[PDB]
Amino acid sequence: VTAITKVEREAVLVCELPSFDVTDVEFDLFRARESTDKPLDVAAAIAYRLLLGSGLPQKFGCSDEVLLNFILQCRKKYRNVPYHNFYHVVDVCQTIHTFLYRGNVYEKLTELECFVLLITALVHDLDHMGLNNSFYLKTESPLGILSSASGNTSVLEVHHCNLAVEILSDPESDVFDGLEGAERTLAFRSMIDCVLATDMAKHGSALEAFLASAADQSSDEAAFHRMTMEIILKAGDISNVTKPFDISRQWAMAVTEEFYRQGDMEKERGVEVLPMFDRSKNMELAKGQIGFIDFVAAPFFQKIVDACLQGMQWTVDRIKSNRAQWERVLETR
Ligand SMILES: COc1ccc(C2=NN(C(C)C)C(=O)[C@@H]3CC=CC[C@H]23)cc1-c1ccc(C(=O)NCC(N)=O)cc1
Ligand SMILES: [Mg+2]
Ligand SMILES: [Zn+2]
Repeated sequence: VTAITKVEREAVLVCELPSFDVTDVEFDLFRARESTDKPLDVAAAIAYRLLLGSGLPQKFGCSDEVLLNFILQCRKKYRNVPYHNFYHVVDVCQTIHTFLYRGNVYEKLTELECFVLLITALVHDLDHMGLNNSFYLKTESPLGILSSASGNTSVLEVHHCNLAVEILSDPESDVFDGLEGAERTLAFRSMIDCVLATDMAKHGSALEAFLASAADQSSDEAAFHRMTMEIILKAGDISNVTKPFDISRQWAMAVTEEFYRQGDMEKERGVEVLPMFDRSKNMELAKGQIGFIDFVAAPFFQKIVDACLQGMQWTVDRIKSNRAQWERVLETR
């Protein structure tokens, strides 16, 4: 794990993001990427500013330099894939910032927890190859075999956690080095728990757990906190449909392409290709986005908002508005 150079730090620090408010729910990462010929540095700068602007690293003894090293170490481990790249995790970081601070979810968590969530966003898809857990298992790839053998089906999530722990073990990039005892432990545990909860195989049960805790005035507090963290990283991870329509559409395109490439590699390898992943089948984003909205994102956001996260109402409003817009694309086709 090579250390970060002063030269690499400078390339981030020079980016100024004129005309961008990284704290805004309408912030546009795609327009930020286009704004320079160095989209990676700009994305790094966005994460840096989000973290410093929270006031949180300072409070837990994370210097400016260690924070930036950490960001750049994370960045080196994302690949050039259409969706699960560095821009996605910067997007999730930014989105989480909005849920905490514009949606007032910060009130439900300690400052450490807020800090951990922003950091965890940047590690939560480390080294993704554009292939989902299912691909590794169906193809009996080495990682799939290892996951089956060890009893943990969350092939990618365990891999992400491993690389996170790797980055944090170097003090130069240990954003948690200012912590000790129970706090350091809670930081690592909560980071790891959150990443493991982003496996969509566990979606229904994570949601049901959170909701049951939020309705229970005698829920154990520590447990409620943990679940709140998990639900917020999950929320960022499926937040593409809570964004302004053109931003939501660009995300859907990126993910769709990545799914299609997975289906291409499955074909070639003679394994089962699901309809969603199959180029030869679809010809329509609209129906896909509406289906994802109806079956996954709208019930999720409505339920967490109603249970507990009142300040995030806008998410439910934008889903509804985006869905109506996709219905217009159908109605006029
Ligand atoms: C912006 O849209 C999405 C946003 C997120 C996802 C995800 N969906 N899933 C599903 C298994 C639930 C993942 O696990 C991904 C990894 C972890 C978190 C959520 C991600 C999928 C879509 C999505 C992709 C394709 C379709 C679809 O039906 N497209 C087919 C087509 N139109 O060609 C629908 C939703
Ligand atoms: Mg993931
Ligand atoms: Zn993700």
